[PDB]
Amino acid sequence: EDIDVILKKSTILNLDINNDIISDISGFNSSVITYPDAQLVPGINGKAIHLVNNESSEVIVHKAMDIEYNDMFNNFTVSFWLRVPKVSASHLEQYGTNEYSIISSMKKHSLSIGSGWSVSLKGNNLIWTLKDSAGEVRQITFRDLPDKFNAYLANKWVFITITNDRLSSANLYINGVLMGSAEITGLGAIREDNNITLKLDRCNNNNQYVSIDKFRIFCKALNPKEIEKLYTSYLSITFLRDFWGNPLRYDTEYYLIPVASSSKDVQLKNITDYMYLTNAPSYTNGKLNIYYRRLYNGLKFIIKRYTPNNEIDSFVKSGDFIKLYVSYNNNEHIVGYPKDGNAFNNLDRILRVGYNAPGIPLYKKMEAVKLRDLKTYSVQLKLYDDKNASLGLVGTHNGQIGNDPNRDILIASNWYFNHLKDKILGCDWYFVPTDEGWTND
Ligand SMILES: N[C@@H](Cc1ccc(O)cc1)C(=O)N[C@@H](CCC(=O)O)C(=O)N[C@@H](Cc1c[nH]c2ccccc12)C(=O)O
Repeated sequence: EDIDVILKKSTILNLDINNDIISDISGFNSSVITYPDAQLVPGINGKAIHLVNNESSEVIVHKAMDIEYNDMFNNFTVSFWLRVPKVSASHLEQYGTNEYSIISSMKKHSLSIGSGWSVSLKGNNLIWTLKDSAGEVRQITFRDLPDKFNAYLANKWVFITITNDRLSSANLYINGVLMGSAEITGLGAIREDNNITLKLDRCNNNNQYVSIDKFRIFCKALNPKEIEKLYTSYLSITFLRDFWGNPLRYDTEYYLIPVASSSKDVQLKNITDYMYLTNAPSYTNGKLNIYYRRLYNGLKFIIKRYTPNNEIDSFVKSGDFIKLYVSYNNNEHIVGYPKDGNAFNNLDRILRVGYNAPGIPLYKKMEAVKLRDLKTYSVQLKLYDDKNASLGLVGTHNGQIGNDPNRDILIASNWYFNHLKDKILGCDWYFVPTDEGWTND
């Protein structure tokens, strides 16, 4: 049949946030109970659930009568976006073996045996657990990547999907890709609690927290294709996103990192002058098998709205016109290109920060857009002159300026418009805001 129709018809539970209220929009009307300390924060598409480590921070879904998907060997899929802060070297050492659940249908410490299923975390491992009425259990243990810059449990919003085929295996997907599997054949009937609990259970780290979004459940095992579509259907483009996957915002400091070479930071030659790439330093921990380029080094940029267009939205929308500034010494300096400004072969125009030569027009009208790579939280910036003609997308060009050493200098070029289909490009940028979910060790 039709994939979109299948995804829709197979849904028996779909949590959505509207008017700051959490509820089931699947159509089955399951009751949703939000506790006092269950917080709401920016999400992949609207707001998301944020859970802290105390008993007041939880969300309970009491299943409607008709919603029975874990019947006698009935296939089912659970999906939701997830965001877990990067685990510090210390905490990894201190709480590494502490496995705690965050989502579960298992009623614990009571009359029934270990009920249905659970999603738990243990160090840098994501775990899916299935337990039947007899107490038999099956598990999928996913070990995150060593390089936290590209890891799935390192402060970025990632899409999780776990499919369960009672005649074969349980499969764990992340951003639409298979990351783990486990045969579940031989398992008997699952008799879970009529309650689906979103809460940190048995977590020894008082500072631990997580964010969960679009929690959904299907009454069938979605296939790769259906999962791919589900995943991408959430990638709306109304708003642009920062490095963590949250809505891009105005009047906010962001470090820029070129997607094409995530190893570089941005530096400024001098006020009124040009910008260029630098080698960011890395953190490495052999015994913990964890490493990553450090963040928060290099220039700090701020996005300001070009003009107020009836309504002031704190979020930057794709297509919004803006003015880019860099914060240097408690002062904000406009980024742009002055008329007749030095440029590589008259095509790659070298950007200037705080250029102020009297009598010389300085072009600064930029447009923040999302022109490619919808799965990555990157952004493109387009520069225009006073005649609203395109001076090109922002990127870099290797060369020299006077006696300075060879560098990858920040430029604006229209040349990128003829390669918008490449895997990697050069005009793609990550906007990185300081975040408590990531601190360099
Ligand atoms: N309008 C002309 C001439 C001009 C006079 C004075 C002034 O303050 C700026 C310009 C012009 O465009 N001159 C510029 C070209 C544009 C530009 O460089 O951004 C020019 O010739 N600049 C010199 C000086 C310069 C530029 N980038 C530098 C980086 C390090 C050190 C010196 C730099 C140039 O290099 O071309």
